[PDB]
Amino acid sequence: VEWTDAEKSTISAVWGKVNIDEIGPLALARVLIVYPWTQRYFGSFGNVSTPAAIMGNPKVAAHGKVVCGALDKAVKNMGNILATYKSLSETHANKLFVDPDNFRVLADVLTIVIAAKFGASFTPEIQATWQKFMKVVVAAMGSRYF
Amino acid sequence: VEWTDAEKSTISAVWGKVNIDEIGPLALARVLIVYPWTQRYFGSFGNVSTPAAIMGNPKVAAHGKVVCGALDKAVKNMGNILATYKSLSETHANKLFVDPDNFRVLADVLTIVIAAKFGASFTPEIQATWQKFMKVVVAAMGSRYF
Amino acid sequence: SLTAKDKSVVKAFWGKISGKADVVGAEALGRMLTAYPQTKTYFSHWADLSPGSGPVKKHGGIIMGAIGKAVGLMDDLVGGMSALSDLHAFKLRVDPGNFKILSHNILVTLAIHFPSDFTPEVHIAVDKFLAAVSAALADKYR
Amino acid sequence: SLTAKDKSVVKAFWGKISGKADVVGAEALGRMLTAYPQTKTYFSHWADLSPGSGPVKKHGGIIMGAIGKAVGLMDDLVGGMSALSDLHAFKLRVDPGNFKILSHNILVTLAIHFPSDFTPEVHIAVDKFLAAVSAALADKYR
Ligand code: HEM
Ligand code: HEM
Ligand code: HEM
Ligand code: HEM
Repeated sequence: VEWTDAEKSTISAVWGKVNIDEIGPLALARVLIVYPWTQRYFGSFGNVSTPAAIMGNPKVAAHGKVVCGALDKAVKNMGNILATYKSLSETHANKLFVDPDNFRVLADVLTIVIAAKFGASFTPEIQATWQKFMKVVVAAMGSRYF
Repeated sequence: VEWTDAEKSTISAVWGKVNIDEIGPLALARVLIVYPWTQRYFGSFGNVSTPAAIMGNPKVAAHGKVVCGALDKAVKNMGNILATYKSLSETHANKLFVDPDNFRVLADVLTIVIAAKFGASFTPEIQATWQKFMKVVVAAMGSRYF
Repeated sequence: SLTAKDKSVVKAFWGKISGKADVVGAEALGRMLTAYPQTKTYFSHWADLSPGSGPVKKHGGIIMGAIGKAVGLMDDLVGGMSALSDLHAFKLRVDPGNFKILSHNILVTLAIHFPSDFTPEVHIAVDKFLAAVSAALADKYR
Repeated sequence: SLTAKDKSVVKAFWGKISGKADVVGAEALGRMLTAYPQTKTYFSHWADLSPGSGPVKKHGGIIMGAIGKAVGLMDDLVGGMSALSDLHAFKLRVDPGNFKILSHNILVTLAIHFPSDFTPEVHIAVDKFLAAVSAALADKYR
């Protein structure tokens, strides 16, 4: 899609107040806890036995940061996310066989987590373009799913 | 995506036994009967009041053939399906506001009709490349939803 | 399928949010129409569809008072919300995929307003309840 | 949320299909694996996953027998299917998005074998029944 310059600054500005070392882990940990069937994709992660065990897991934390790193280049490249996300889509499709419904579940959880952090400065209009961006991301993830 | 030459031929071979005038009306009518909320989208069509009403409706008959002609262009143009369907995608999203999950419901009902029509010659294998074609179509249709 | 654990967490949390309910409903509704514009066709007879409008405010409290009541009907929700199922099924005929949209926005607003209380464990139980309220409401469709 | 009428049609339709249930099962599974390959990871301990294979054949009848027994448990499917929900939730850990795929291939196999019988009115009830079996199987996940 066409990105307006005001769309794009809004996004860089929101992502700008975002710290991956803190958001990353919050969102991946919240996902494995609220939609527990996603735990099965991550075999080597450790003690995911309790929420507390999920919440304080360092392999979980590491991956949460890896995940926010990929989103970082989307923000940086809003015009080539499809280009940019082709083998990511291929590993998830063909290597890990991730049901693509889970990309959607992750995007919604990152949003609740950012919401919780920004409070009332996370407005309907910011939400509205954060959403546009989140579904452009989600689409790029399910692009090599055939 | 990448289509093999045999894949392409399987599709036009499948589409070749299909009569738009027969399958069109069968599938759209079934869609309005099994998932009844789809009816609210089709305003002018009339008396949809019953399955018998739906089944005997001629405005329904006709839109079923309209939908099949769009699919025929995808079969003809297996390379530019995303390009072929940009305006169709824009209308379903911004003019019509059709919840995008309805595209997969439609795809699934059209497949059941073709199966019942083709019987045992609708093989696992054929079904498999029929299914790759239906996800590309569903992708193309939900492509301008942002 | 709400456990005994789930209803207790629901009721407890509900006790915390009760006081702000008209604000949370109002805000969640305004977010749905603004972030998810395909919901707007159902509310065309309304003057202002923008966040904070009058009818937007008034209706958002109507929704939270319905959910507040489902909190007391947690042993049988499909039975408890029968009349609301009919209305949305045949009077308004709402595409049932919009139930997930509203539900996501209520979760987005709870986090905005109760970030400390809206713990992962509170999330599992409110999600489950909200899904169960959506499934009772879509019961009379076919 | 199966009505009295949904229950009558399933029990009757079920009676004509009963006899070929092994054939329906085996073919329905083979098609799931063949056209929806993400499902193949769950059956990796099998020697063959090709349509009509021995393990495919045998597991197909198993699935159909379970559906058969669900037929008689229509008044309480979450209660009736509890043990199988655990097996699939915890022992097997099957993402619940695969239940829909299995159900769509079962309807495709029914249309191929009983075309005249698989009417839009038989399809509604069978679809509803299959959605309800799915929901009961996905009940112990969280
Ligand atoms: C927001 C959407 C997502 C993004 C941007 C994303 C991003 C990434 C990235 C950047 C990697 C690096 C792996 C590599 O380079 O080989 C990765 C790996 C992986 N992803 Fe995703 N991911 C997303 C959603 C999901 C979801 C929802 C799941 C499953 C529930 C998932 C499952 C995995 C797994 C299992 C790995 C391999 C890591 C390991 O096992 O060590 N991803 N993902
Ligand atoms: C399977 C994918 C689909 C295709 C290829 C398709 C194709 C079309 C086409 C070619 C038109 C004619 C419009 C024009 O040229 O201006 C149309 C209109 C329309 N479509 Fe679809 N459609 C699909 C799915 C759906 C679904 C699932 C729904 C709703 C449940 C839907 C609802 C409508 C409505 C309400 C109209 C307006 C027509 C009228 O009222 O006269 N479409 N579609
Ligand atoms: C669990 C979610 C929902 C609940 C609890 C709910 C509850 C209600 C209630 C209590 C009313 C007023 C009915 C009366 O006065 O008897 C109502 C009306 C209405 N609802 Fe919902 N609703 C929900 C979801 C939705 C969604 C998702 C939409 C649109 C996508 C929607 C559209 C409408 C409309 C258009 C009205 C007419 C009300 C008016 O303008 O006076 N509802 N709903
Ligand atoms: C309505 C849907 C389903 C029903 C009625 C069903 C029923 C069953 C039954 C009766 C068993 C045998 C368990 C035992 O030995 O006690 C079983 C096992 C199993 N199920 Fe399902 N199942 C369903 C869906 C699925 C789906 C969708 C998947 C994966 C995509 C799946 C994966 C498995 C696996 C991997 C096994 C073990 C196979 C073995 O015996 O080696 N099931 N299921």
